[PDB]
Amino acid sequence: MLEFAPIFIYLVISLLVSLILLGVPFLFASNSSSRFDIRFYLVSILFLIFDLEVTFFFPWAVSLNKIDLFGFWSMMAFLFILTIGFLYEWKRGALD
Amino acid sequence: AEILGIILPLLLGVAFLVLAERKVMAFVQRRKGPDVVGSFGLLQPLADGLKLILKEPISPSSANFFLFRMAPVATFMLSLVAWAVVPFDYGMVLSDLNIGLLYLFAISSLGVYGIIIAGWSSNSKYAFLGALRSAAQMVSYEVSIGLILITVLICVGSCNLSEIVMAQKQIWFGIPLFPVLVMFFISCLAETNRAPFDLPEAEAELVAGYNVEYSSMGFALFFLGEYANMILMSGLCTLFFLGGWLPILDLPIFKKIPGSIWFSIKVLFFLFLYIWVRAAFPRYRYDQLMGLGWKVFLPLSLAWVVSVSGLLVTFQWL
Amino acid sequence: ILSVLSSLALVSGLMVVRAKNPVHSVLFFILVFCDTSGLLLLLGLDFFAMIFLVVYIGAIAVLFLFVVMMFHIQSLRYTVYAGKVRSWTNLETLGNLLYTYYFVWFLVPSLILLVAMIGAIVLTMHRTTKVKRQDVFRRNAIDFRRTIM
Amino acid sequence: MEKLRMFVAQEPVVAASCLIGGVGLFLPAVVRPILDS
Amino acid sequence: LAVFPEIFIINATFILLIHGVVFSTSKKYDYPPLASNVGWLGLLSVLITLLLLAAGAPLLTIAHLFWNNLFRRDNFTYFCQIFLLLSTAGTISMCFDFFDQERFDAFEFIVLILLSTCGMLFMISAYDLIAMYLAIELQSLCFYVIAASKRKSEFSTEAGLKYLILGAFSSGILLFGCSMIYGSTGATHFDQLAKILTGYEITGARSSGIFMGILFIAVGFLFKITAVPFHMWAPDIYEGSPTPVTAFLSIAPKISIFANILRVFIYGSYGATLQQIFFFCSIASMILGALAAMAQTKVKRLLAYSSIGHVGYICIGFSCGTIEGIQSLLIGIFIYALMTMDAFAIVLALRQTRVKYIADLGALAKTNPILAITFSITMFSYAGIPPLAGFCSKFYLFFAALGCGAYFLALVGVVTSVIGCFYYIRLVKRMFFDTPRTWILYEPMDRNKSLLLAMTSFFITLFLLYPSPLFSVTHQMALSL
Amino acid sequence: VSEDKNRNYAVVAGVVAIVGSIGWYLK
Amino acid sequence: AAAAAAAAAAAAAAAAAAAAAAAA
Amino acid sequence: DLIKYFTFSMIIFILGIWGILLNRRNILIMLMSIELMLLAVNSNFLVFSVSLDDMMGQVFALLVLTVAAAESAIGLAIFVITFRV
Amino acid sequence: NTDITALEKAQYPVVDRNPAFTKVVGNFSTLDYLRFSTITGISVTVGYLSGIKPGIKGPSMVTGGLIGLMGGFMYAYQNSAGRLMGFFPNDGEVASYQK
Amino acid sequence: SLVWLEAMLPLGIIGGMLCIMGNSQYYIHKAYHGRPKHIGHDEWDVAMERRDKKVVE
Amino acid sequence: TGNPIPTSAVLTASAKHIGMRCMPENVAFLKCKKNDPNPEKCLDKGRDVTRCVLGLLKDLHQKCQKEMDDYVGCMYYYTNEFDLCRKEQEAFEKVCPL
Repeated sequence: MLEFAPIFIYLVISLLVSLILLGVPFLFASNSSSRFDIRFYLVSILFLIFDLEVTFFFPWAVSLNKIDLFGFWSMMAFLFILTIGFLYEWKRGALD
Repeated sequence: AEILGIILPLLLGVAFLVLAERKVMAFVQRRKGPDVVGSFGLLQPLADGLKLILKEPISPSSANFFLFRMAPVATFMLSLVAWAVVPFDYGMVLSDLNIGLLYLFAISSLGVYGIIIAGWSSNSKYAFLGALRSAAQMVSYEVSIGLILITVLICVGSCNLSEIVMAQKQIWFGIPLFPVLVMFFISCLAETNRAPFDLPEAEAELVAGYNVEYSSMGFALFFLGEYANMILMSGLCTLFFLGGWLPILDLPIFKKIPGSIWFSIKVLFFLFLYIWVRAAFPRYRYDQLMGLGWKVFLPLSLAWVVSVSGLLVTFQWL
Repeated sequence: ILSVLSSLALVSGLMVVRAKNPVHSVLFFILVFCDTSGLLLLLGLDFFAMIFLVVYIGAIAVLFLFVVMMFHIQSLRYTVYAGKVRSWTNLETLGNLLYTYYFVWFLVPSLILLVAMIGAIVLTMHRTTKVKRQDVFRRNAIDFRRTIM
Repeated sequence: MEKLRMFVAQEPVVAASCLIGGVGLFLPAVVRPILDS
Repeated sequence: LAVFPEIFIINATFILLIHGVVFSTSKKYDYPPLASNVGWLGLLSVLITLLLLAAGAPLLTIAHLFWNNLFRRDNFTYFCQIFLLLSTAGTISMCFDFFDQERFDAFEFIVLILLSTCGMLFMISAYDLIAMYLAIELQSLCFYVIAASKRKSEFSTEAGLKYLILGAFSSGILLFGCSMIYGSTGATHFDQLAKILTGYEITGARSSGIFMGILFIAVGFLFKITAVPFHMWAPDIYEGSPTPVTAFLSIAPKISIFANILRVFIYGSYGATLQQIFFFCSIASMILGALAAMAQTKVKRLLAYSSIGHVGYICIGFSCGTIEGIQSLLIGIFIYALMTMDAFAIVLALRQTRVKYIADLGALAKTNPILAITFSITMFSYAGIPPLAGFCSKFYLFFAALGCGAYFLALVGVVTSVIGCFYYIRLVKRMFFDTPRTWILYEPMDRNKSLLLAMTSFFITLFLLYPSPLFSVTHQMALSL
Repeated sequence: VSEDKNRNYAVVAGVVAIVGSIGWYLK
Repeated sequence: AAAAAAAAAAAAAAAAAAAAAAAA
Repeated sequence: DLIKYFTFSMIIFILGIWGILLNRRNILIMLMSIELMLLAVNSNFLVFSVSLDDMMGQVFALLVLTVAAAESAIGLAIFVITFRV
Repeated sequence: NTDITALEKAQYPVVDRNPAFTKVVGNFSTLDYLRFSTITGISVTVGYLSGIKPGIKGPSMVTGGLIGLMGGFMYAYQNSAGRLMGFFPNDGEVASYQK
Repeated sequence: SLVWLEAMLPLGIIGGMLCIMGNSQYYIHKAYHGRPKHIGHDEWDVAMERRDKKVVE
Repeated sequence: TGNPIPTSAVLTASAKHIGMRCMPENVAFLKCKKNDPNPEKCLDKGRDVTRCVLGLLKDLHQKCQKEMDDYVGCMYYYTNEFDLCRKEQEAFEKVCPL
């Protein structure tokens, strides 16, 4: 965590920088010169699911020497279930 | 603090990237780009800027100042804060996060907010649906970038970007996983809009596709944001896959091997590739584009996580 | 001083349950998640902070923002230098467990994400594909064709 | 098979994903037990 | 190994899911109505699961890795898990006709039912709070989708939203309890939990953190079984949805929750708080149901309230700590399930009639006279009339309750049975003696629905001649915990 | 001199399933 | 939407002139 | 200090259940409070895992993350279907 | 780590504790091959018969056969394993006393 | 031909800005602290830095 | 650096030598700690390991000090990171103690 303080102050100093970039144009230049697209909910829920499964990929990615060939196959079962879901979405036709 | 030493040079980088794109994409078209303003158009970015700054507003409208006058600020602050964890040379990252990569993923997940908000505050149904389409694209090629990073992560030990660029001393992940670099580049092209993938950025539909109250500052900040997001997403194709700051390691007598110069050379290669690939290829229409992020770069990314996980589990290369 | 600034999350959580304007509700929702991730950072659970960011304020409150925009509602420590020789990043010490030892509680959330996919499909396909885009469907022999109106 | 070639022609990226992925679900399936020596 | 029976249903669901989507999205097959083809195949998938689970019953406890860290399978779970699949299959058997009449292209609807059964199978064997919550979430999530299946009609979708919020709250409340229970225990396993909570007695031995969790976990379970303290909009869910979907949620989730309830509370928790809350709920559910049976008019809602009243009789067995009482609860669950399937099937027999009152259901004496006698048997079974199987189960519940000493609770059950009987004789009078209401003429059903009535109605009457097997089966399960 | 292709496979399967039922008791 | 999607499959490119290549 | 990081989560959960009770009229706030209380129990698991120095808390917190997210997905999809066309 | 040690175990004489696959499947009695064969039939027959309505008789028969193969094979495996291990009748100890 | 150098020049002065992004936040941090930044700075190293600033008294 | 003050740099710099030598003291201290982690119960073995290791440092400090003074300069410059200067590591190891 100790290295999070530089980005913690980064957010605020970039806020300052963008506020200056905002105020620069404001100062100069004085007086004289479809009901609903549900596919955007399907795409959104599907990104939600696939980013959940990437969230599950991350620890399995960084710790794969520890889980020798059993964590790998458990993740491949999780991934085969992901693939069954993704093939049901491809065939049903949510990717359009 | 020293955040100035990473935002000001990045501001100059974006301002000169507008010129680098115009000039390279012009050289491609057998024509010199901006060439009168500066010695070689080198002052042309300052001219574009100082013009946009001196342009009187079309309507003051300083009343609505908390809604969409800080949304471009948010987009730009995110595009600039994702630069902290990006390491330019050994021990030159501003903040070495031991989960650096996931932090970049989160910064993208907040850039989604940036786009959606800055499009919703534009009370234009066409422009708002365009911003929503652009957000859905930026977020649909984020599962593919996610899985590509899971590949380059399986190859590496940890998410620490300095480690991902230190894990390539033997060979860049561009050589074995070249098919992945092509998918990360073709996704970073599509995550950002500036690409063969920019129907929401079709020349006209872009300007009328982000906001209604321009005042110039909004126009510049979106383009400064798009060009920083581009320098960033090109500074990722060069940490992960190309050797972040690593030479070819031949150890020449002519070359004293500076690190940040190698990182610069590689991010220049990927920026030039952004430009070249904007010049030479037609747009994808956003209806084949979304059908390329799901039906093409997700299956070919999932396969790669299973291929680079398998081939590294069987032979204990992990 | 940032420790006690969880009061921000506390008041923003009181906003979402006492707000009639949905934009303020979703905004303070996002705020609650941002301050909860700040908290999860102060605890050193770095992975869970970024996961809160991603799968909450880049997916879920994105969903909620969509539901608002459209469909408007109206000293003395004794640090033991053992176990520090190899510091396990939070991802590594979640992966040492979730995929090998408690892996069935990880294949069951697999099934829950699959059920979420099947659910978002069967619910919000909205008769826009083979669910009803099969055809209008017609049969000539039974059809009266002007014999019966 | 004729239909297999019709599927690896019409859809190259889901037929070269179920084969750039077989090499990953196939290497630890058989190539790893082979590596008992 | 040791997860193969659950693995098969999950594989069968995936294989049916892939079969349904590829086939339904086929121009060559003209986008055919897979549901009913997924059906029959779905009913045999449950039956193959039933055989695999029964076949491996000795082999179920194959390894410590599965029981200690994931789920533990025991003799009680096996007998109820067999019943859970049989209950699920029996509901599918009546439901097939509904699929035929409806334009059901929802192949996924069957996969959801099989996925629910897999969640329910995992729920019965779940031995960790994480496992129980995750399994409960899957079974409910599949159920939430089935409720909203008829999208064109808002009545099913709005009923689904109330079911969804009640489900989300019930899962969420149970989850908060797990968090508090975890904080004191330091482990999420029921087995580790039992060691810390054995004889906790919040009065005898201080346990502030554990009790805080126990309060939430218990409350969440009650919402799931439509207990009256948390009945909320759950009765509304039953009437608003069409009869066949209502039947599926009426018995299978409830049986799974009741079996999960005995395992999570009796073995893990030992304080004088859990038994009393069920005792209050039992009195209230029977009181609410008896008042509701007279108050409610729609036949579908009345069944839900009669089922809620029966649920209170089931709750008494947990309320009295005696193992004989837990056995009596099991006798009740089986009889209630057979009658509930039989009752839904008789309503499903009048498929032709659209939503109609009891008086319209009357006049079945002249037409379908045998069905009229069959309807009388179904009402009598919940009523507690002595010849029927339900009374024998209730008498065991009451005899156990008197032995347990629950004279006040037992009396209200007899009083509620008395309150119900008057309405049932009035309903029996409505069927033949009076209020024919137009001499309406009914329509036929499938043989499976008639057999559901035949195999159950005969058995309900036959219980008196040979009641020994069920009593023996029920006690064995209670002792196993 | 035969019915539709595939009907024969189902008719053969039914005999093999019925043979199994007698066989299950037998073996 | 049931609108006819633009199927990007077709017959392979074969330059088709008119019959008047050699002798009208 | 564990009490400060728990009772604050406890009263965030109380805010969630309170908004559940009040907002039986509006459902989007209902789902807001659902994910609120599924955070106040999730942040609760994380706090109790740091305090007890036990990893089961964080495993369960991750699984509740990727279960409450699917729950929000299905919830909002049901809510969008509820506002039919 | 893992171990095949079981609750309620070894009620009958064990032949080979923790049988390796390709042996427990090479132990299929002519009853197992008759259980794996009747399940695959009742699963093909139901699969084809269910598909008479939607016109999918062939492919629904094939998917019913896939379900039947998986299920009947896992059942034959359960039987031959609980037989090799000490769980089932296990009259196939002659195969060990002879070999 | 060296005609592409005119178009290389903007990429150079955008590469000469990432070199500055990298070396500024290095030689600024190399100033506040007499030593370069440590990338793999796990808790062992913060503990050793604590005890080190406590050893030099 | 200076007198053999067991700083972070000078300790992680000589850890190879602290491995070859002073292994009995280290393994005895670890055996105690794994027996019971109360600090007092082997305060004596703590003095014993600290005694032999301060002695080992004063030996390394006395002989080839400049190479040791360059290697600890490394380890203070790059915080105990070995690969960043293998040249100093070899110089110091090659001149006297291998």
